[PDB]
Amino acid sequence: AVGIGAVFLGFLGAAGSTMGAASMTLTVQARNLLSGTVWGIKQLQARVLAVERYLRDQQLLGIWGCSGKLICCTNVPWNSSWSNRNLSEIWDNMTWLQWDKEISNYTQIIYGLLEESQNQQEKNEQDLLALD
Amino acid sequence: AVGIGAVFLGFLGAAGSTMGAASMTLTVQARNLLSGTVWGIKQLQARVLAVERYLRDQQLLGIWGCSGKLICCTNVPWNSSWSNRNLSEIWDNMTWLQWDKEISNYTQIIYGLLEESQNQQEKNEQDLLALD
Amino acid sequence: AVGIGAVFLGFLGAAGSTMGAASMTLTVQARNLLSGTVWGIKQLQARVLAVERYLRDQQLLGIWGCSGKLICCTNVPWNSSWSNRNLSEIWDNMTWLQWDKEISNYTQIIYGLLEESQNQQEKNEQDLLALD
Amino acid sequence: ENLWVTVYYGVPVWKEAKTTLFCASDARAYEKEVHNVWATHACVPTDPSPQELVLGNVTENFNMWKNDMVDQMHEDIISLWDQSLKPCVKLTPLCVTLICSNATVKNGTVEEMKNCSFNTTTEIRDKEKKEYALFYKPDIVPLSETNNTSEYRLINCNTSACTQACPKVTFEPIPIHYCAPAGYAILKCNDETFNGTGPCSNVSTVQCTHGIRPVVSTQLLLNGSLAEKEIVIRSENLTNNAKIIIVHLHTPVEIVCTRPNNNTRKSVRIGPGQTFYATGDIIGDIKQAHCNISEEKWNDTLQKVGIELQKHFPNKTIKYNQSAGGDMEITTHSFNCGGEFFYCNTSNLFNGTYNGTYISTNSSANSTSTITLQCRIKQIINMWQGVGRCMYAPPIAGNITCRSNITGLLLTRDGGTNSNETETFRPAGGDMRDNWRSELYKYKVVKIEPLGVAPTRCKRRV
Amino acid sequence: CNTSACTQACPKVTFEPIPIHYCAPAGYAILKCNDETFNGTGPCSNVSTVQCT
Amino acid sequence: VKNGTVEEMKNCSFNTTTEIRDKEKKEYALFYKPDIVPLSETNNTSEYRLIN
Ligand SMILES: *[C@@H]1O[C@H](CO)[C@@H](O[C@@H]2O[C@H](CO)[C@@H](O[C@@H]3O[C@H](CO)[C@@H](O)[C@H](O)[C@@H]3O)[C@H](O)[C@H]2NC(C)=O)[C@H](O)[C@H]1NC(C)=O
Repeated sequence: AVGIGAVFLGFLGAAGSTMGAASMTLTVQARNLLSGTVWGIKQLQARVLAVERYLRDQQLLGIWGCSGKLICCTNVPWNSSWSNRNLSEIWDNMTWLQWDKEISNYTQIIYGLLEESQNQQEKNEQDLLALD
Repeated sequence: AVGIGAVFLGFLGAAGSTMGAASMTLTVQARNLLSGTVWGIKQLQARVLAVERYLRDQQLLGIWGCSGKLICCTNVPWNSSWSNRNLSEIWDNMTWLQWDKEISNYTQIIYGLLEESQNQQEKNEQDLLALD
Repeated sequence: AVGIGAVFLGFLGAAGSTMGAASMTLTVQARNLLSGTVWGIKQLQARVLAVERYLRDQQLLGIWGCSGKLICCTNVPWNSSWSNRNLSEIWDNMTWLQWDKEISNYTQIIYGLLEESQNQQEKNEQDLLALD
Repeated sequence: ENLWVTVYYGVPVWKEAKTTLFCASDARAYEKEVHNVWATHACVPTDPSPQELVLGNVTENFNMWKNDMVDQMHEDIISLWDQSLKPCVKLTPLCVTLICSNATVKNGTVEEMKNCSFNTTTEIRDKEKKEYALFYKPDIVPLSETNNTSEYRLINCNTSACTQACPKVTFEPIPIHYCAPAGYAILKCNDETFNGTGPCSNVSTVQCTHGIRPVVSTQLLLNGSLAEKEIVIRSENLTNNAKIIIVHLHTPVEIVCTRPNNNTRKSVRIGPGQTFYATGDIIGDIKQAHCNISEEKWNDTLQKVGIELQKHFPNKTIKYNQSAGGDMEITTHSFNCGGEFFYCNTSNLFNGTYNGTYISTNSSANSTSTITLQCRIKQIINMWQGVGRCMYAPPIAGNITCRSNITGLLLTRDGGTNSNETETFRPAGGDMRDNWRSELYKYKVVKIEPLGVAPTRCKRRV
Repeated sequence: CNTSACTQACPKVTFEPIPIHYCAPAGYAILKCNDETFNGTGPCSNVSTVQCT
Repeated sequence: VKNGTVEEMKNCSFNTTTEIRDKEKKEYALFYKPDIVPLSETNNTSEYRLIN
């Protein structure tokens, strides 16, 4: 089963396979993102690219409000025009590599909808805690 | 309303306005803090310094115990001598830019009080979970 | 008491003392992990090392599933062969500097067990939220 | 009840490791111009914080001879040095045939120099003029197999050509604070009885080190740090005759050196604008450059180093002997003084002995009675290997003095014979690693391992 | 030659005053005075923000 | 040496600035023919230049 425990799938071993299996073992794609040691100025620049791009990816995952932040649900509706495809088709049949080609046309809107919804939730939760 | 949804206020569009409105749209001041690409050693230092200063600001927000970490309440009481000003005056009338001039005289004490209180809460929560 | 409040133990003041006290004041060992300013290429290489190593330590602590991320419990049982030592002996009598020598032979297995258990918990929690 | 692995972050744990340290210096150096002195430009301003906090319950093993940080400092100094002499004038029109005149003044213990006249390319690059300048004898070599005793060459040009040190930078041993980068820390031994290796059972932690002196000195250690309570001896393995033995003193032995010769700085122009500085006339009487040490204090310090050598060689008296001989820069006490670089014949110092019982200097006949060392001086300096291996130190116009403190000795045990009761030690410490190794003896860098896992009675709520 | 050695400008580079935008690094911003009446010092009571000049 | 399929080189003698910067000596070294070009329009078949 995909719940290997002693997961060994390297950098990208979940690629190509069905999204139902790739939903597990996300950590190997996340854990590996930082590595390397120094040579000169050029590969020092290469080293900073990993750091800065990773922290950018964490900015996006942070202002969207994830808790246990490598999977989190959201309150923004899936406007069906974004996929117009069945849930079972997306998760069981398709793969993440192919799914990138579908949603990538529309990501920049979702990346702000999640932001504003999370900020709304933050203020509302502070208000509820004050009322409590 | 300040709940724009498609927020467009750039780097600092909430500056000057009342703190009641600037309490929302905090994300644009937070999202924009990483960017740029390389020219030589001199500006590569600028690129690295932005990342380091951000991570420092995250150290402070992390050891203080914020969950949903761009707004979080704390258990440290507001010793009134820090402001001696009404809550409604602070939030409705004043602005963040002006509020900096008030609290900045005393920030270094709060930055340790939150630290020790959060660590106290961490141990107490582990103890309660053990007793449960 | 170790709940000093105005904690002043510098970088490492808890080292050597009993782990019962060093369980408190973890923040000073965590807060101090970023600092320094410019001297050319060599010090810049030193500076990037600090940021990258800190972010690595945050990767490990994040994929393991901690909430309030400087102490967290886990669901992975302590296979007793890792220590074969009493809990009171570990926490009261002994110190962290010595405990490094015991567990360091076996850390790399735990660092993956926590990973897989956390990802399992994430998927199970999403499933439970869906069923709710 | 069952135990589950619980992870702690912010955890005090160490690994001794290699790291790139900062360079830090005091604030008073930063109002000056660029690289005057280098600490103003190539190092960060320091901060006294944090305090020298003490980790009372700790025990940690320290080392000097497997220590990486002394080698890292050596590399830092060499690389900075190449960076410092890069913009200065490259010379190379000085290797023209120097015609050096004889003199009717009687030779002897006066350190007579050679008045050498030579052709230079003036500011008109394709035109020349005759110019004269006085060079010390060690700077000068007879020309070639096409022998003429009146014609000479600089000691370089049998070697990679040499570069003058710009007068805009001065080579004072400015204190340098080395600091571990963020995420690392430095552990400082608090026990004064540390003997070079093994556990210091009482340690302190600092982010920045003492204001280490980057001092250039061969046979004696100049302006260095001092031990808190007792004279100390340090060596990787005293069994070996080849390994250097460092001695570190409780109180300093004052040393004063000087040029009584009153040089005048000549300003020769070499090609496009850049100037070459050289010694002009000796405006004054010719006199011997030398060094001085208070004789009774040196005797006391040497006999006390005798008692400390007896702790490792109990059944023997200690004899001190002349230096090793051979190369001038190795056998002599070479050190920096004000801009000039002295080379002293220390055979007059290391000539006494310890009888196994202290010989009283009290009551003192005259505390200002001095032992004198007569020192050569070089301008062309072959400082190090792989640094470009050359400096021309320009002459500075005055009868200079560099009154300073001795705080350590670099001896070496001679070859044994007959298991003799009096087996001897010679000054032979050549490498400049040992100077900083004698001063960085308290310190080791630790890599923080802030992520530890331990058991306790709690499992994650689900 | 009453001065340090001097160097020719290579014809492969031309010294046109090309426009240069100075930009603050990430985490900093440049505030731009919007009031045309600014006299070199003192408060601009109307300001705009730009990452590049 | 007789020409042919033997790849004979040219024995070139030239003045060098010795260790003494403003003194010179005649020195000889053999260079392959592709490294060597005849001098200039001030033509002399016995005088040559490096191909740089
Ligand atoms: C060049 O040589 C002259 C002597 O020919 C130096 O001047 C003399 O220096 C001595 C230093 O010992 C002065 O004596 C006294 O020294 C004591 C230290 O014990 C100090 O406390 C006194 O206040 C005083 O300075 C002496 O007065 C002075 N002048 C003469 C005429 O002897 C001169 O210092 C040398 N050049 C340089 C740059 O040092």
